[PDB]
Amino acid sequence: KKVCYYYDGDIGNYYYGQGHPMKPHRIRMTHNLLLNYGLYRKMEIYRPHKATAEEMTKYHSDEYIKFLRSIRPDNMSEYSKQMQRFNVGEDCPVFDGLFEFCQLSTGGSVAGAVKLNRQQTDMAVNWAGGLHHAKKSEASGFCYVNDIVLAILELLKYHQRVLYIDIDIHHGDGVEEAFYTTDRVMTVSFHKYGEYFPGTGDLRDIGAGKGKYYAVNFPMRDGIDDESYGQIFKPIISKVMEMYQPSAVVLQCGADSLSGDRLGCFNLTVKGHAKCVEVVKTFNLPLLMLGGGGYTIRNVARCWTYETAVALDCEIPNELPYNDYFEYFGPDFKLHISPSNMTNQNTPEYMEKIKQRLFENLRMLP
Amino acid sequence: DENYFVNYTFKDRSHSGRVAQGIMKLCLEEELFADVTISVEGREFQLHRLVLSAQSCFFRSMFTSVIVLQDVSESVFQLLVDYIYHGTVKLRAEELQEIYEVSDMYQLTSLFEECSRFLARTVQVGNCLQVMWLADRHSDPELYTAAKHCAKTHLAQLQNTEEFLHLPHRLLTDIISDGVPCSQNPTEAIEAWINAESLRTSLKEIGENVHIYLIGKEHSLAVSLHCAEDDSISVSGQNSLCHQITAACKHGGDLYVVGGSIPRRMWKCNNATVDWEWCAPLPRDRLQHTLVSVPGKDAIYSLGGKTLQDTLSNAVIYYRVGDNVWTETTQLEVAVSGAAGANLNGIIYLLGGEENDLDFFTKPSRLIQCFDTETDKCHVKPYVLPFAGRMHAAVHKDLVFIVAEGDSLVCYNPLLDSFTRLCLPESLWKIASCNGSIYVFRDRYKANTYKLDPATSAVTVTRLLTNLQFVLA
Amino acid sequence: MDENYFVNYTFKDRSHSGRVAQGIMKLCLEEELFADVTISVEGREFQLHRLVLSAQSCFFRSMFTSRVIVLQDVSESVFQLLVDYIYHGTVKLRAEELQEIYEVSDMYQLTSLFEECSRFLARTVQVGNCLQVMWLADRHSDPELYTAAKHCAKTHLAQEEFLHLPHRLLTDIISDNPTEAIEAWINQITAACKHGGDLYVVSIPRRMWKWEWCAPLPRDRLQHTLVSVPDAIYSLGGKTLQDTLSNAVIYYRVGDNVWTETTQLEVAVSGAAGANLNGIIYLLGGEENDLDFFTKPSRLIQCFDTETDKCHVKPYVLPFAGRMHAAVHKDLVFIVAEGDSLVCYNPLLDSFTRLCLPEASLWKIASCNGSIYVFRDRANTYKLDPATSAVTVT
Ligand SMILES: Cn1nnc(-c2ccc3c(c2)[nH]c2nc(Cc4ccccc4)nc(N[C@H]4CC[C@H](N)CC4)c23)n1
Ligand SMILES: [Zn+2]
Repeated sequence: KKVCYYYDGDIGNYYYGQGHPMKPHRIRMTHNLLLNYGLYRKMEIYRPHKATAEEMTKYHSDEYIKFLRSIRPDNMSEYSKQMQRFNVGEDCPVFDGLFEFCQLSTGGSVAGAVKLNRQQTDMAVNWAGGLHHAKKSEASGFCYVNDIVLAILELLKYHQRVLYIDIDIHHGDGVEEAFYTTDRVMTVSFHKYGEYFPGTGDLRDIGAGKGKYYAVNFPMRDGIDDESYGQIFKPIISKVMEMYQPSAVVLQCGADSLSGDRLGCFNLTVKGHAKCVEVVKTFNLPLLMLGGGGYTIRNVARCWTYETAVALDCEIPNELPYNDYFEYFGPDFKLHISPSNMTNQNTPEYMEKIKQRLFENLRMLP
Repeated sequence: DENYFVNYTFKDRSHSGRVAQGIMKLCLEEELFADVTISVEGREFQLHRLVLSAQSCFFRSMFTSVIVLQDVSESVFQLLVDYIYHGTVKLRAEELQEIYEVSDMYQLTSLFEECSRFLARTVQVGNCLQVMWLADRHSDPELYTAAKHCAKTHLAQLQNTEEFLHLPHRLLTDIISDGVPCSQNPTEAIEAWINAESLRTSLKEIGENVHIYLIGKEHSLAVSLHCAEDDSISVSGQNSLCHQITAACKHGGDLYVVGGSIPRRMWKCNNATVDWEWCAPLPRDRLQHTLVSVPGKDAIYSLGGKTLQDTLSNAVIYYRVGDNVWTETTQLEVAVSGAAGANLNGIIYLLGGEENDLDFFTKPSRLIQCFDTETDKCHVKPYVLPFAGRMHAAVHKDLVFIVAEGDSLVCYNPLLDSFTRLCLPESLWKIASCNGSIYVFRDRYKANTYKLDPATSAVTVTRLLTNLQFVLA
Repeated sequence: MDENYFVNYTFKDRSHSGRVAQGIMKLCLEEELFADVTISVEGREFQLHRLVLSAQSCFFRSMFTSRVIVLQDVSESVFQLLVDYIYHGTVKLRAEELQEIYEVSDMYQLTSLFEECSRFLARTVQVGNCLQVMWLADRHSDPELYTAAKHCAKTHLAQEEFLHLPHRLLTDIISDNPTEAIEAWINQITAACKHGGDLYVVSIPRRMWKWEWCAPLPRDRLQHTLVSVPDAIYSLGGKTLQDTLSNAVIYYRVGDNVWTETTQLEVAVSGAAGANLNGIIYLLGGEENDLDFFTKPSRLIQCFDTETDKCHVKPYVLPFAGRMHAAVHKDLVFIVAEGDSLVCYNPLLDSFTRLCLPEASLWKIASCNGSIYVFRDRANTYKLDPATSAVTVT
């Protein structure tokens, strides 16, 4: 089907500070891989418009947005009592042109959601957004603005019920918090639980009140491999959309889930990770693929080109083209990665118990 | 025991104690039923055939087949018999050699192993050759290795010991079999040893490696020390990671630090180059987790530590050096953070920290819990430490030295379940064990380092980072 | 201390007691040596040892210190098993030679056996032989057995030995149709518990009714246990309102209607069975935590000390895990669950005992003064005699 790609050229020039894990340069890597891979021609490439703060504040509190608009590396000594209540400063560091990047990230995500909103296209691959951790009141994670919330909020104007599948290692607590109460959004995250960063996802926690039986979280242990992931992923989404029947899916492809990650304990293959996309593609609904958490920039690039190829339904070879970033990839220089062996503490009885419990957590869904 | 109301077997768990405490109270307090008289150096002792035969397998062979012995001395015999009757004896350094030989000759293994371990713990370069020869004669494996190891570490100084010259070829070859680093110049002493093929055909040079790493000054710098010459330390490395280290462990001759922004990564300095390597990042978001290096498993363990939610974590995860993978293991009995961690021949001890109080608080902790590496199981010691809180434990030989807040310094021995108070000269201190000595470092200096030996409890001052956040053994 | 491990310290061999105990075991009976004494009982001769006999018995010490010696009133069998007990430490008790062993082990100074036979003679007391046991506990210095004989003499006083009973014993028997007998003389709900005839029962897990009203629970819990310690009703374990296993314990003083908080169990369990044994609380299995997100049937034993306020897990595991229901008959707890496999647990000794049950539903075991009553969840009232292991329908 028709595919829409959103990427601003000057999005890899937003250095997060020395030593920080999240590097937006990975967004350029994918877009530099796509051109040399013979995929740019087949896909409708757009340019994301800087989202206005008045449009950005459709979910976030106005004071938070103004605080983001004013914070600068220099004008910071005075801005000292605001960083200690907005969680900015230490884990979510300030950098030159922070708000400009905060508008580029939300830009393509809302433009894409507008394009599927108008029933004009089918897939919108925004590899620049996907920041799923910025809470309503204040920043969290590595994010500052939760572009995902604006994307869903745009879809909700016309579409009645909307899905959001997240396959990032983390829980994506921001989105869940934004749609705990409401029944119009069905969030399903496949995170890792137990002394991990979000710490909120648990089998016992569901959307409160009107969101009862919706926020389906699947806790996991470290080292879950492709075969287990495939065996678990399909029979849950095929039941969620069989009792929810969402009009549109917002699927986020975190690149932490891959093996060899800097901040991830999973063990995955690009085929295994980018099989969630060939799964959802067979349901033939408007689909919005976002980027997101990825910290092995080399594997993030390798991963994100492949689902882009899957969305086009194209077939692509392992030999990497001689791009600008060719020297970065491994000595084999191939696309697909092999999983370094690590024990899978997701024992079959463990996953089967969770799968069953989730199954009655959706059989009660109206 | 078919039916409790009709017929069953009745077992007394207190019977063994009833007999053991009914033996002291009679055979010693009020001498009765003394069938046999045994005299040592003309000092008769009224002894029972039954007790001595029931404990010793050597006296029984004599009773079944007024006895007078020759090798044993009266004083050593008195406490030996008071051990057979009581079970508790006061071991003394001066006369332990005789206890070793006599107890082995009497097949009293318990008081033979405990002096095969007393000897193995107080062995020094002055008497290393003599004890190694004695262990060879008495066929003791653990003491033999613990004496050859000391000889091989200090082989350079032993070149003029007058016993190295007068040694059988088998012992010299076994000494030069392994270790013996090039700093000791094995070839020079081996040449004078003849004054000759096996000695030169098998002399593996280990090569001296840096054994002490200080982390401090906060551009935090990691300096390296190597005790050389006599009772002196030197410097051989000023590596600076330029990051924020929050935990560290020394495995082998390598310094596995952890830290940086989002302190979940890893590094490693071989000390042979300023080029840091990259290891698998820690798969957990935990801080104040102790790092224990187990060389007998080629692993590094992370135990305890706080979560990001201010809840204590009782999770243990190890890291294979070869496979470069972090794997989960059995959880601890109770959750701790900041607890000193020491590995003693496979058993990892977690000493103190901040245990979870009943009222959602972190009280200073005094527990001693040990997790066995081989059985992979963890259990709590019934007794507790005298001081609770932050402390820096360093294994030395078979016992653990623990310096907490204050100036007191205990000497915990795990097998005996007993402590030994030692007073440091008059600030939270830090200790380690280079070579065969103990070094104690002041937290902030602006004397800095004191070298002490537990024998005589003497603290000699020995002689630049303002801050010393981490010191590794 | 003042003991340098590198200079001078004392070594305590924790294996000395066992070493000598087994040395006696091996070198005394298996092979006879160093006998130095000979004791004759009813013709039979035992080649004993002076030291062991005088070690744990002061009758053979006060009687040895102050060749063949003959005893006066002991059977050749009973004395032989006594010798085994003084030598091995594990004897096989039998109900036929019980009355004799009590006296012979009392006139000898073997206290542990004296208490053992006292417990045996107190858990097997029958109303027919109650008065004789009372006389036995009167001649010998046994208060506990005396009270146990008093109970069966009092709770069955309506029904030879009583005809000629002295007034001295009768006064104690009557202290705790009495006049007619004495005429002859010598001429929904989550948890609940029964506290001396008060059927306390636990809307929300906070209400208590006796109907009547009582103080509410300081915690909302489900599948929490409840005991009847005579001096408060204790609540342990349970499942929280957030579907997480509970770990807290609270008293309930009958006098002052307040629930005090106390020490927490070492292992948080749910649906466990509770049994009070003379001031020590026993929790029986339950639904332990599994996979950090669910539960599993459990076989664990929790000993909680009420007087000292401590908790501890014994290493032994129950024969059958899962939900269980237990009762206290006498000096021990009888445990049953679905499966018709009754077990008996005697906390003092380290041993269970299995027993067959009719095939016939989750069973519900009780413990009356008379005997045991095992009910069925669907199958009528039963009464089984543990001595014979035979069940009789009501
Ligand atoms: C999507 N995503 N990718 N990566 C992360 C992420 C984000 C943050 C952290 C993190 C990972 N690992 C971390 N480890 C530590 C070390 C530690 C552990 C336990 C207890 C105390 C400290 N502290 C972190 N932050 C603090 C929070 C409080 C603030 N005052 C200072 C910075 C973080 N999220
Ligand atoms: Zn992520």
